Amino acid sequence: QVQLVESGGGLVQAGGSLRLSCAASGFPVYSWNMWWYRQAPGKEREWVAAIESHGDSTRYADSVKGRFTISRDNAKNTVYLQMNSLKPEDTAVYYCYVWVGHTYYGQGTQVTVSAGRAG
Amino acid sequence: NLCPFGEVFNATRFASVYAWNRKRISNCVADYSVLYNSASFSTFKCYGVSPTKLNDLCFTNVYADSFVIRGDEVRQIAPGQTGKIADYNYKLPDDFTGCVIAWNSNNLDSKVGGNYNYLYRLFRKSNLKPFERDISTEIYQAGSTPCNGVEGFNCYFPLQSYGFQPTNGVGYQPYRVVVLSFELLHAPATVCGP
Ligand SMILES: *[C@@H]1O[C@H](CO)[C@@H](O)[C@H](O)[C@H]1NC(C)=O
Repeated sequence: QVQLVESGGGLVQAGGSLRLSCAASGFPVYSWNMWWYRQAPGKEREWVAAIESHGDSTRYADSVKGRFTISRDNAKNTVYLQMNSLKPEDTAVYYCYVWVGHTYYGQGTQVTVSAGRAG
Repeated sequence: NLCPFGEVFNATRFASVYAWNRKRISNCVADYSVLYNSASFSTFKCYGVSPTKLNDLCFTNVYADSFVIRGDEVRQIAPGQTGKIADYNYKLPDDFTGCVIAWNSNNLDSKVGGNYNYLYRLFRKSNLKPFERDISTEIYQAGSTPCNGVEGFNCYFPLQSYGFQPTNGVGYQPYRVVVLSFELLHAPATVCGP
């Protein structure tokens, strides 16, 4: 019934941007708190951002404050994480979490940030 | 024959605020000054009674209500307050006689990836009366169309999860709260200070 399907990750150069997508099925995203987390290999899951149910109030970890923006597309039943000014240390798998009686988890989407010259 | 306040303050798990717990304290001796003077309590505010005189008083019953909210909501646990917590979860009367005690519990109640066990009620048809407790999970009718027990358009499950996570800013960290109320009845006063 309920599921969260992520997309929009991929490879991007330092200073660039990506828009992660968290598409829900089985409930309206506007009705529930949502959290974004990320995990880099060998590190613990790190909270990144959150948006409150039934409103637009958002909050962000200090590491991404000002660069990451949550927004909702209620017509698409989707929550986005816009990520600007990406740094190599933003590389990680990114997850969206929603509690609907119990917690549901997106499958994760890889973000890899590169720096240097290709030639 | 000491009052068992330890079971309240030192419980492993606290209740969700919408399902707040109450312990009845009776026929025992309590040292309120020991609690009031503990620096581990960052909130310790009494109403209609002086915290330093509590050891001088007897009461028929003492009630200890305990729950968890987030840091920015501790201010709602006071007479006269409004807001989601005061309106819909736990309500103190305008003429409250008792004390509100709170302390940051981030180290106990948050978890990596979130602790989703602590809930709050977001919607209710009306405000709670003082000390009323509502644990129902009926679908809330936000609009004109009745819900018939099913979530839908303007038809909301009434609770949300705090999802307490350890790197939250302090206003979004969990706080444990104990509300003491002092009741004097015609029946004899069995709860005294030392
Ligand atoms: C709770 O536990 C601490 C440490 O074990 C103890 O000092 C205290 O007296 C206990 N009771 C209360 C009411 O804090």
